[PDB]
Amino acid sequence: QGSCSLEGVEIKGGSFRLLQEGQALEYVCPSGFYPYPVQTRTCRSTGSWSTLKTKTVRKAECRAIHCPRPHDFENGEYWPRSPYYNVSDEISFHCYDGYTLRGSANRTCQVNGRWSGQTAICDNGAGYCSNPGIPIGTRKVGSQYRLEDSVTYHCSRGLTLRGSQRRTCQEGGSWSGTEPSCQDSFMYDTPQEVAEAFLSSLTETIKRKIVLDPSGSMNIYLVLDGSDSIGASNFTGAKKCLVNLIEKVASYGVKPRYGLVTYATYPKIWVKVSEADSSNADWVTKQLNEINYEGTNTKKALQAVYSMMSWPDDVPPEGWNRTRHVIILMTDGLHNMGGDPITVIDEIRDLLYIGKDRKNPREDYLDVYVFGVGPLVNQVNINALASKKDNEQHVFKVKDMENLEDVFYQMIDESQSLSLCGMVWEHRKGTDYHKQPWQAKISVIRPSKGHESCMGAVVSEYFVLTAAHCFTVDDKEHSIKVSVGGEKRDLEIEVVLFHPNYNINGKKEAGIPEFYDYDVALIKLKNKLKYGQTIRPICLPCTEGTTRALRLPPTTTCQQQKEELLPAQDIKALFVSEEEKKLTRKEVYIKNGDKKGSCERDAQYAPGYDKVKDISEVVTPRFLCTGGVSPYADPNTCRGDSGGPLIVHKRSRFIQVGVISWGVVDVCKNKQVPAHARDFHINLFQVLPWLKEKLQDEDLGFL
DNA sequence: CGCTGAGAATAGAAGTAGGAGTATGCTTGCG
Repeated sequence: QGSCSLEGVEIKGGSFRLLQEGQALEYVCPSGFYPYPVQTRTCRSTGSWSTLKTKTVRKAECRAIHCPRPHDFENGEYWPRSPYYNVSDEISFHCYDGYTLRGSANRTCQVNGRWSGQTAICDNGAGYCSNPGIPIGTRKVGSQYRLEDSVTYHCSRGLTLRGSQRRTCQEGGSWSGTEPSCQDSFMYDTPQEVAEAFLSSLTETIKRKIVLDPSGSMNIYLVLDGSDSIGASNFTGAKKCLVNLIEKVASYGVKPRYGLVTYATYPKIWVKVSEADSSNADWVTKQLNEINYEGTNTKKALQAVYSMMSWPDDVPPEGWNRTRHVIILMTDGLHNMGGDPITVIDEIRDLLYIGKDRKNPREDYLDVYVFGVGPLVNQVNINALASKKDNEQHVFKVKDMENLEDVFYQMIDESQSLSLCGMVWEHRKGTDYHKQPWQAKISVIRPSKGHESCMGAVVSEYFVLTAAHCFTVDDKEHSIKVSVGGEKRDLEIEVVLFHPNYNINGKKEAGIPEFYDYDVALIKLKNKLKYGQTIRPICLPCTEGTTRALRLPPTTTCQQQKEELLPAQDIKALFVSEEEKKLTRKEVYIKNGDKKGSCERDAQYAPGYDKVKDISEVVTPRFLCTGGVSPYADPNTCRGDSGGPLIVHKRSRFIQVGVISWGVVDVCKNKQVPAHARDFHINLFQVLPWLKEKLQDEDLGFL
């Protein structure tokens, strides 16, 4: 229908994107922030846009995210106690007299409005089943843990319950359903979390494995809502996703029967499990890469899956009770019109003889996974379809189709090697240096300026990349100490190579104190580095490793790597910061499009630069600029964050594109901060001949 | 202290129901 005028829709410190032909819009705020008061708006029939209520508000804003308070914690206490918690605010748990603690007892408010770790529980053994516990933000009704006794979970107002709201103590000692969590609107899952939580609970860990039966079979059904952003560009993204899924599942030594269904308003059936080539994984891949477009109706798709399941024999066929069925549904809408599709799932469970017995519940033989995309997905409908298994997650909500691609890219990258550059598998029990293995702390002691706390990046087994200003020639080799993997041992240096075109003494008798052009250095370690779960390399530009990370053909020029890593835009980069021995990822944006000159124009204020006529004499083509308050409130760098990598996070891999060099104003531990507070980084594409010459013998396969 | 038969309300029909609703969830005016 008609559209609305976009005058005044912008949000303080955020951006927006129009969905469904402009009749809707989502607000996107920087990390750690959320749009206040609401995330989405609709186009009225009166020209204007939806109003903002909390109580009508003038204009939207981005405000900091708070982590919920534990509504209660049975058989123990937690502290510090507060009504709400800011980001990066840990809380500890203690259990009462004679109780036993399980779960993470030192949780922490992550940058995503969620608590780090998992649910703390105090239990003794005075019940048949275990203490199901109270996930933070929920409310459990019922405290008796005898057989068949129930417990129910409730979410606060304005929040949506993902998981089970009723768990019954089954015969056994394990609870039914799955642990619930409360979901706010803007809450998205990261591709890392989705990949891990899908792989686990698709598999069991011996590496992993898929547990079929003796003379067992698996039937997998890929259902795609191609009536919106999923079926765009002829399902181009969803094709990659499913190709990598088929590959990764074939890697586990199983030959499953595949089925493939798209649906806009009608279900279109491409691959049926009865076709003899339905277990030929590459036949399925060839037929999948062959799908085409062309109101969303899901019940018909689930009934097509049911027709695949059903049999026309007299009565049953052979091995019906040995086959395990998996239904992977990817949607971005799912306003369940055309009927109520839950009945279809219950008919399916009927047909599989699931939940019709006490010693044979057969819940292992049906898995339903749902991947929701975008803000317009119904958090309740997707959760009602998905399954609920103890210690397993089956519902996911991601923000783009790009993130859904990165999910399966990350899943494929899982078991390549420890030498895969820029690879981080986000685990269940991970510390700081688990998530930034390339980091290297340089310490240089000399009380003329001061304990220079410089970071670094492990680009290979013998080399570490940093910034040249960290060192001088007065600094002698018994004063530079490099540490990796966040250990206590310092490493041994052969030589520290500075760029041949580096000179901080400028341009000194021209009236400029420091000239940071070509401010890169390479530390050659004497010994070798032992790649592990805490020491791993980072990807560099214009190497075939980055070409394989960016999922590109081997005939890719360094210029194409540039135009994908550094286009003329507001590229979303990141870096890592020292914060009380905490390693946190600060996320910034590189002003390389139309804001580039506005960024370089804010160099004037930096020390000794307030009278330089030409600002391009201190800010040279070997610099990228981040910081400021446009288009988002960027975080600035610290004095000790100097030399660290400026990372671009793409296709679930981390590519280094810059070296942190200098900043306009040092405001590090802060938060009224100026808008001319920018940071400059050395572009690693501009110092490429030096890097290639110096790392020629490190197996980086430079382009 | 009684009718409300028409509108509001983050959209917004049109019934009339102390309805409903993707983050929530109602009242006009008449002694």
